Amino acid sequence: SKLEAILSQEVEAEIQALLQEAEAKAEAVKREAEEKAKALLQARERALEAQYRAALRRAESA
Amino acid sequence: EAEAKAKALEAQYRERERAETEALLARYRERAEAEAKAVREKAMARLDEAVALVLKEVLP
Repeated sequence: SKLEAILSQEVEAEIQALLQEAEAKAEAVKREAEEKAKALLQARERALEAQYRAALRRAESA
Repeated sequence: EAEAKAKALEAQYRERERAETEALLARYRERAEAEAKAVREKAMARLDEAVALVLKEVLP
């Protein structure tokens, strides 16, 4: 039947829209997780090198 | 992987800190002993100019 095929089309269209929305969501999720992890790694070179340099400052002064 | 690279860079730069700190401080110790010995050994031959001066200026 026509509406046999049309309800099959509706199920396929809702599944395809569902998975496209899920693709956009998963891409934004891996984007935000990678941005947070790289903000971590960018902050850690500051948080470690500043400690190392201040240690050499006070060691040289001592 | 974030915790592993954090811990690895921590152990790496604390090894670096420890080794370069002790290598700096022992060298400053060596140069300090050398400077103290050098000023004492320069002053020893320089001495006996002083004792006559102070004993001349205290006494009338």
